[PDB]
Amino acid sequence: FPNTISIGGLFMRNTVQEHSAFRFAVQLYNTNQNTTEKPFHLNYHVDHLDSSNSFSVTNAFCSQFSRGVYAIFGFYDQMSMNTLTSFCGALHTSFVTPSFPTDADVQFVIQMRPALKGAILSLLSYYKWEKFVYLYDTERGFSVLQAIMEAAVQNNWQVTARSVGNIKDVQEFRRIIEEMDRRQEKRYLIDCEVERINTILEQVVILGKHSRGYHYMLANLGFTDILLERVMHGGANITGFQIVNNENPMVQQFIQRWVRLDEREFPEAKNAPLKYTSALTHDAILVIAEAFRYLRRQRVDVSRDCLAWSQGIDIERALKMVQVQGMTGNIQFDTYGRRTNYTIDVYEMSRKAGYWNEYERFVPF
Amino acid sequence: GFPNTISIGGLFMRNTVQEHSAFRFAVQLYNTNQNTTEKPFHLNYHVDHLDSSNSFSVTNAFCSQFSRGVYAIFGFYDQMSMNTLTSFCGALHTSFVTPSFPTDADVQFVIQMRPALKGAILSLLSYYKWEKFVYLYDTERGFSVLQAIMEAAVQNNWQVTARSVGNIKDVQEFRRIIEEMDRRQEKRYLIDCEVERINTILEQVVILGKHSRGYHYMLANLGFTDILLERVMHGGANITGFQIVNNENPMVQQFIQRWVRLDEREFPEAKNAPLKYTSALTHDAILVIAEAFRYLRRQRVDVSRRCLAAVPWSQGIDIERALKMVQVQGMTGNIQFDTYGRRTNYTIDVYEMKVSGSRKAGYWNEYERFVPFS
Ligand SMILES: *[C@@H]1O[C@H](CO)[C@@H](O)[C@H](O)[C@H]1NC(C)=O
Ligand SMILES: *[C@@H]1O[C@H](CO)[C@@H](O)[C@H](O)[C@H]1NC(C)=O
Ligand SMILES: *[C@@H]1O[C@H](CO)[C@@H](O)[C@H](O)[C@H]1NC(C)=O
Ligand SMILES: *[C@@H]1O[C@H](CO)[C@@H](O)[C@H](O)[C@H]1NC(C)=O
Ligand SMILES: *[C@@H]1O[C@H](CO)[C@@H](O)[C@H](O)[C@H]1NC(C)=O
Repeated sequence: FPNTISIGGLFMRNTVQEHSAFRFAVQLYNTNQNTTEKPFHLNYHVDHLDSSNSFSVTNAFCSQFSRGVYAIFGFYDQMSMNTLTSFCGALHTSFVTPSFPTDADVQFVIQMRPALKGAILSLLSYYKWEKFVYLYDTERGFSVLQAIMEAAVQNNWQVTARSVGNIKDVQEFRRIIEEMDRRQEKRYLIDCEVERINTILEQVVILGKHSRGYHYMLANLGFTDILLERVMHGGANITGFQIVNNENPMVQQFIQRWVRLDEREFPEAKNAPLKYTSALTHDAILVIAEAFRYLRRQRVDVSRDCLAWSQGIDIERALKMVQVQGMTGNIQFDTYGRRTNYTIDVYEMSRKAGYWNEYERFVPF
Repeated sequence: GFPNTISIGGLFMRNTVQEHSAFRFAVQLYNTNQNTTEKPFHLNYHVDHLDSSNSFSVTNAFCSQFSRGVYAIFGFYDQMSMNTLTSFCGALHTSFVTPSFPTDADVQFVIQMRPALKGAILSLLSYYKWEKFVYLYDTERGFSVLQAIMEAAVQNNWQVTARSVGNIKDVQEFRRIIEEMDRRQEKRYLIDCEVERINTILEQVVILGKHSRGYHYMLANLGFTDILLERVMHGGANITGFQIVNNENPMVQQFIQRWVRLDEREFPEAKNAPLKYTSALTHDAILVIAEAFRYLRRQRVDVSRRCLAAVPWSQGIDIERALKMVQVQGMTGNIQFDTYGRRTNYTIDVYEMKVSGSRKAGYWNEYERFVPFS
């Protein structure tokens, strides 16, 4: 079993904090002196990439592949997802990611972020929504949209859906909101990226739709990065979802060290709030370390030019069989690398209103 | 000066045998014209077959064409390869000309030969005054139709029971969905699936029995002529279909007359299967490419030259523009493009089969919307 396990790191635009979290989590692993928790050194090589270009994506993947890595941690968007994950799959290198999960049956991808659709549909039912507005972008795929369409008639949901991910002129958001008001819509499900959600909620406040009698359900696990204070102060209801629990001691002990890091070596640790994707980045290193510790205890042989490895299968299986407690709670996977047996906490405005899991569905406090 | 030979790439996938025959045949038809105004340069190609839509296969095939030096690439993508392939083309300013499913997305360097279907579907749903209906779909052609239905449903009073069926392996699951839909009193189905999948669904309709008379199946796929619907039609179903090839069009007739006489060994699938609309689009792709390059020559445009360093080719933008500005008459009717390489000013013909008989019911275009024949 090698003394050093090397992993790749594939970072994109807008992942600076996660890159700091990645370096910090690797440091936390390596500086443990308990040699049962640290029986090998963890090394990485980072590449930064532009997703919109196959050349940059393929180049970064190939740079890691030729270097010899036992797994790749990284990020994708809609443009790069298939490129990156299909490369990993073809070469049997496991990709561990905090990026949006897929519905698709895919191999060699460990999807750290749990699916949100179940929790959304349970809360729509719990609140007895019938008429509602569905504002969405497609940057996290179509899983939520499809689940709503499958269930709508059977739940009597009358969904006015508006695709908003291509809107550049904020006046277009304003006209949609105005149109929805003339149809007496009070309830909005917003399935967008955090930055987009913030833009939409500012338009809500500008138009005065942030009073009592309106309800915004924000379908994004990035709840703590949403600027919703101004909406809350007007009296409208807000519902949100999180997978990081501030009362979890692992979260508390990470945060206490994290906020004290040097801003020069760890940008965005000290000023910016911790993104849930940075928590998932920490949790990715936990999963990788556990899998490789498992392989070593079982005496599995891990061994080790991209365009011109059956130890890959063993690594993938070891990754998917982990059961660990992380900043994002209980971490386990199914055979497609999807989180299973996870919990989503549900927030109302600023308190925790209940929780959601796959077996109990939504349980209100 | 303008080169005596223009070379294009060809990127072919699994299950594109007929289209590959149509590509070679259309290149032959271009090259064997003796009128030197219609043929001022030789058209050459280099073909790669993509053993998979995984990135390894796709990157190798793209890089092989790029190093060969091609002035444009004709080819195919699926959901797995679309972004990989089109982004490679886009980064190098090489235009990709394709009969594959179009996208909603604003992309550059992609000439999308296949017209969008969503407009015609929504017009026919309105024309028939459907309110309650079943939407059975797969995602192999993207989400454009699904999103358009969802955007319009409340304003049109559509009560749409959507079922995603593209992952079904066991045909009994199709039977269970139908039985579930019967519990909801459903008679009207919009089926937005690949042809093979549509044929499986309609076989289950026939095996069940009692799902023809009183039912209406709107088949949202331009591959109408490959759909096996005879047994459904004989039981009294209504069927609505869509096509972009008119067999009475003289360009189609003169192509077909030669096509069906080609040698089966050099041109597999020309004699033993009807012409797939994607094969017609493949022919039309070569028409578009020839016209664009004839135009570039007349304008004295510099077309000189043609992986993994990104350095776009300077001449690429001019080639793309020439491609997108064409206005030509093809097997798929009038061919024009918008700035994103989407077909514009195209016609979709609408077919109805009912127990009284079978006919062309009308046509659809963006400006006239749905026009019924008498
Ligand atoms: C806001 O929440 C309250 C209970 O907290 C609920 O009764 C009310 O209906 C909600 N508003 C809307 C528009 O649904
Ligand atoms: C789910 O997770 C809990 C830990 O929170 C564990 O005790 C339980 O056994 C797990 N259930 C499974 C694997 O089905
Ligand atoms: C050759 O084709 C051109 C372009 O359509 C046409 O205008 C011309 O009349 C043809 N010439 C002959 C000799 O047939
Ligand atoms: C079948 O077509 C006839 C018109 O020819 C129409 O009246 C009927 O509604 C259609 N059937 C269904 C189930 O829509
Ligand atoms: C649309 O196509 C027809 C031929 O089908 C052509 O006569 C007409 O000029 C075109 N219209 C536009 C707006 O380009």
